[PDB]
Amino acid sequence: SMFRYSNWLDKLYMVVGTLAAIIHGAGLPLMMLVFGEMTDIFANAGNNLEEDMTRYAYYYSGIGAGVLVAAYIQVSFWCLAAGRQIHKIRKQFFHAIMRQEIGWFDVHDVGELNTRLTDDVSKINEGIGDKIGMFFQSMATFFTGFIVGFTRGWKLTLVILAISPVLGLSAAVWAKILSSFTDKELLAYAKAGAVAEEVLAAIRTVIAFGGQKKELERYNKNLEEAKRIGIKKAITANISIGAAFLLIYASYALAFWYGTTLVLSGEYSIGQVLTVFFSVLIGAFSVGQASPSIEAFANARGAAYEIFKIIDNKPSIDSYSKSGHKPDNIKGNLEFRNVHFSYPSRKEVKILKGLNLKVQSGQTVALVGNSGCGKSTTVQLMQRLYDPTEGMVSVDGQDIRTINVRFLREIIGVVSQEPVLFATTIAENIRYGRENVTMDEIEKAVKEANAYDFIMKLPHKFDTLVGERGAQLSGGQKQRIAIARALVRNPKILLLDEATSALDTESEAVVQVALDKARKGRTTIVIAHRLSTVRNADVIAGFDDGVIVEKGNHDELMKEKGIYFKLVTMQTSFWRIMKLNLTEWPYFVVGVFCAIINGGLQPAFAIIFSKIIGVFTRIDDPETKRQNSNLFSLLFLALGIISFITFFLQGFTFGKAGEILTKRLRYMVFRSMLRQDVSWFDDPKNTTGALTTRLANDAAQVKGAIGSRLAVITQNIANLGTGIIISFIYGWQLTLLLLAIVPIIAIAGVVEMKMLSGQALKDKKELEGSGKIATEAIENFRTVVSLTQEQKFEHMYAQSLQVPYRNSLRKAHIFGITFSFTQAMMYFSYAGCFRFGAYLVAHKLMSFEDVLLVFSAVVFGAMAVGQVSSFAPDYAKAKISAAHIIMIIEKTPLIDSYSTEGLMPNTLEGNVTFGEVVFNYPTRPDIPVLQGLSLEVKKGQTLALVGSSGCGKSTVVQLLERFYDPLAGKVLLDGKEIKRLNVQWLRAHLGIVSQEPILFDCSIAENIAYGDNSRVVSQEEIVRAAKEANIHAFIESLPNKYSTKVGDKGTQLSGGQKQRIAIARALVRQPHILLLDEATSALDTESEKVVQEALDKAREGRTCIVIAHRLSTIQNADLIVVFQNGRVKEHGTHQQLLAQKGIYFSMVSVQ
Ligand SMILES: COc1ccc(CCN(C)CCC[C@](C#N)(c2ccc(OC)c(OC)c2)C(C)C)cc1OC
Ligand SMILES: Nc1ncnc2c1ncn2[C@@H]1O[C@H](COP(=O)(O)OP(=O)(O)OP(=O)(O)O)[C@@H](O)[C@H]1O
Ligand SMILES: Nc1ncnc2c1ncn2[C@@H]1O[C@H](COP(=O)(O)OP(=O)(O)OP(=O)(O)O)[C@@H](O)[C@H]1O
Ligand SMILES: [Mg+2]
Ligand SMILES: [Mg+2]
Repeated sequence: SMFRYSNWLDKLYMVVGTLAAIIHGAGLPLMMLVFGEMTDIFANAGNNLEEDMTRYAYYYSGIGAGVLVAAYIQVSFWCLAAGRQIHKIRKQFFHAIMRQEIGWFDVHDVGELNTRLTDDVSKINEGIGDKIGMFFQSMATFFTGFIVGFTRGWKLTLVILAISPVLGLSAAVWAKILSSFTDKELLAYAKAGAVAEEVLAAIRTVIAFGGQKKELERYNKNLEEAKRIGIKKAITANISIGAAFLLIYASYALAFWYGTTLVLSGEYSIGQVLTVFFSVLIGAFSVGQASPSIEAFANARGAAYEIFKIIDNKPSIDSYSKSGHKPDNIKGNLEFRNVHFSYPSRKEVKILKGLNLKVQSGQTVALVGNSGCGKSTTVQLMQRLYDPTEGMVSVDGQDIRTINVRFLREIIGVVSQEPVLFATTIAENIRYGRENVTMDEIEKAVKEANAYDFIMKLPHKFDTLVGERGAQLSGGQKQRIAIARALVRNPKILLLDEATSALDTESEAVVQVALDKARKGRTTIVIAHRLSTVRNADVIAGFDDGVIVEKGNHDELMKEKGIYFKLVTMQTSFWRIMKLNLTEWPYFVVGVFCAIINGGLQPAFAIIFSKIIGVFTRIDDPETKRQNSNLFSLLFLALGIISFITFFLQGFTFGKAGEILTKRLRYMVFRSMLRQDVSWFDDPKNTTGALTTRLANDAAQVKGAIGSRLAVITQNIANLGTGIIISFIYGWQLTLLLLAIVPIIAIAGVVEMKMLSGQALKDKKELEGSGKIATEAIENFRTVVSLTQEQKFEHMYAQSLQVPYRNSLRKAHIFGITFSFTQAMMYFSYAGCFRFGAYLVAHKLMSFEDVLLVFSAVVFGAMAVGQVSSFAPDYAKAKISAAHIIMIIEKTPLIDSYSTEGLMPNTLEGNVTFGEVVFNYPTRPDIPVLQGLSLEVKKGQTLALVGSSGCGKSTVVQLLERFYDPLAGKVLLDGKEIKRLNVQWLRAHLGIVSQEPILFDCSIAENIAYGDNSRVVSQEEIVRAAKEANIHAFIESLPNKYSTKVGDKGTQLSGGQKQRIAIARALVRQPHILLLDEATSALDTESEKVVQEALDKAREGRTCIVIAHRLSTIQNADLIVVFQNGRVKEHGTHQQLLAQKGIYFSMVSVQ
């Protein structure tokens, strides 16, 4: 039940604030009783009073000042306590996440963890900021009203109490519905948001395969579900509002039943009865307004329990534990015996079944194994990402548990086969790798990393920008950057995986030699697949089924007739904003008629009540006037019923219009994004997170800017006009004070509601950066844990959140001050109006009834306008967001992907002709990669591409897929211009596989079927693809078969498995022309020959392009082309290339 246990001074401050709120709530019935007594005194006088009026005004002013001071103090204390608690909870959660083990992170989805940390924290802040204080004040006011009624009212008090519970329940329901709107909207739209985020994550592959139809259908279904949920919520809110409105009419009808009882009633005059009724109404309103705190108490308790459970997950392996010891004389020595471990996703499968391995300091040790032999698993185990199920792994003869992952990973840096990076500058990545580099270690790593051409020629050598996940950077460039970053860290246990054997082997000799420069000062384990690299390795160890079989020098392995020998032998405005008229044309007017009706509801009742007040005055008029009072009460009840009906109708119409507009806008935005140039997405402005936030936080802004804005404006204008007309007609002198106080009162009312939406929006805007940092740390938590950078990340997050904490505290203080000022202004205005009415009554300028009616009408109009403005959103920054949205819809891309204009060829001959083709990237158009190269390819021809890293082969392949356009030259397919052909049709027929393909985090079968878009992918196609790629056996070996779930970035499979899956999907796509980038890679080279050779069987009848460092794969190619700085030095048969002493000949000789 209790969740607060820190900052006992904070608890005392909260208690003081609650006491002040209760005092104000109790005083409110005191003000009601004072008003009733003043009314009774005026009625008695009408049947000297200046001194009494002045004394009452002074007492009211003092009471209002005290109430305002107490309310301000309570609000400020509650806001400060809520902010401090939120900050402390966020810090504790960050610390727990940093201390959280790798297993916990693997078990719980990182995206789900971030979503929880955001949503639960926001809900706790919303439900603990002002809800408790408001509930306490409402309860105190209700108790004071009940106490006052018990001693004053007798039968009237009993009737008021009996009628109270229905109105209290209605107000409670209305408050609960109004308070928790985000929980209903964002929760429903979370599915659509996640779908959009997933689509944006692999938009590149989606455009490559043209699978926009499925994404559009899913988005449409999610939008329809969200619209249905919103319509239901709006209907419920309208019903609650109608019930609340009818409650006032019912209460008025019940009160009017007195009649013959006269003002005397039991023992008091009409003033006492009116005061009792007002106190009962105030108590019922407070009870209704105290409900939301209790209603959200359950959600707050659930969020607090979840946060505590996450924080209270103290694991055995703690990064902040002081029980361990930090090793200093860490000599290079590793020993693993009977090492057995199983992944958590598939516990049944045991990749490692024990083995004996020993590595000495300053010794280059390489591991060679079959497909999925456990090389990546062994590297991960060495990095301490997981734990050993059985066996014993020690470093320097000491158990790993002695120094924990803390001292294990913090001293050894490793690079994965496909290292991840951040969309920032290269210098930023270097600094992230090591903060204390001082520009010396970075320079040394750059010199050793052999990365000069890319850094030098490209602009901003130390500030060169890289897209998401280093998309702009080349695969070889990315590998070189990762190697340099690892070297800069100055690690003692180097871990090399797929250094440069990705695209061309020519760079491999340049890279491996560099690795030989510094390979004796510390232990180094590398995963080599080339013959030269394997031979250069000091020691090579053979693994099979997770068991070490061979271990020794290259000569020993060759003479042992082991797996290495077999592998070697095998190798050999309104117009732009009011766009709802298409669907809202026959409904908006229906709402408008309601809005005007609402404008008439506020003043009309103000008059009717006034007509009652005068009827209740002058000794309740004569006996004949009783029928007039009854008629006035009946008219007021009818007007209230009509107003409730009109409000319900207007709310339903507004909700329907808003839902329709939001759905249409979302559909248009999705269509525009799908039919957009690929180059547009490759820019810092089109960030995945920023784009998702803009897309999600658009419906509410547009709705509030158009529909709610118009409704509020119309209602306020109508109310103000009606009030002014009534005051002028029935007011001569008192109208001046009402007009003077109108603007301040209206502003206070507009800023009189909860206004939590603005505070939440400001907090989200401030903490967007902190959330992005947290997401980056969680997604790449493995990299941070490897370098033991948890403390630095936590410090950075705290520093970034500190400013938002101060801004939120200042905003809360400002809001509390504004609320206190509004309350004090209302209290003083009441006394001023009473004094003005008394002064007017003293003279013959106007009667008491007219002045009272004018004052009541003015006050009611101002309060209604303020409440409508505060509750209903109005002009704000949302309009600006609309400018960012509409321009997106109206924007047209350079290439009309959606447009069907395109020549339809009779048949596909699989012929490509490029001549003098020159292309330049959009981000860096001053550094072109092509100088007018040419290439001819015929049907059923196998072409291989080689050359220096980043020579343009990948760029040429991308251009072939119509990803971009050439600055100059000519590109034709089967003697036909590519630009004059369908883009989607051409892409669907192109089997393009990138160096780092993206696999959706879903079932393997679903991912495979997604390759063949616009057609049904039966299980037979998947089986055939697996057989072609030899993946059926692997799928059967793994649990769930094709139903196995895929985690983030394919966490359930290795790089080789992902490459095989991508190849199988491309084959299933039935591509007339196929292209692969870094298809071979390490990927268990021995297994690759099994798959690659199979491709040769399927290569018949189609043109295939393969780029890889291995010479064996290129040998089978019909033609081989070498590109040097975008220029094809030579092209022809393998024998011709071998005869010529070119780049290819030199590479072959080196290998
Ligand atoms: C509708 O019938 C009426 C009932 C009471 C009163 C005035 C009674 N006086 C003691 C002043 C109290 C002001 C009052 C309270 N409590 C109040 C004012 C502003 C508020 O913030 C929006 C509020 O909410 C807590 C309550 C309510 C009557 C509106 C006027 C009325 O006519 C408008
Ligand atoms: N997190 C995981 N959950 C389940 N299975 C996994 C996970 N990581 C890897 N695997 C699978 O377990 C086996 C581990 O193979 P490992 O990656 O260690 O060897 P490898 O020869 O270096 O791999 P590759 O050439 O595919 O990169 C492979 O089948 C891999 O698909
Ligand atoms: N979107 C991009 N914006 C700017 N420069 C880019 C972009 N994509 C690639 N580059 C640059 O173009 C060159 C990439 O060359 P290319 O795409 O032809 O690859 P490659 O030589 O086949 O091999 P790899 O797979 O290693 O990139 C590198 O200079 C890279 O920095
Ligand atoms: Mg591997
Ligand atoms: Mg490439």
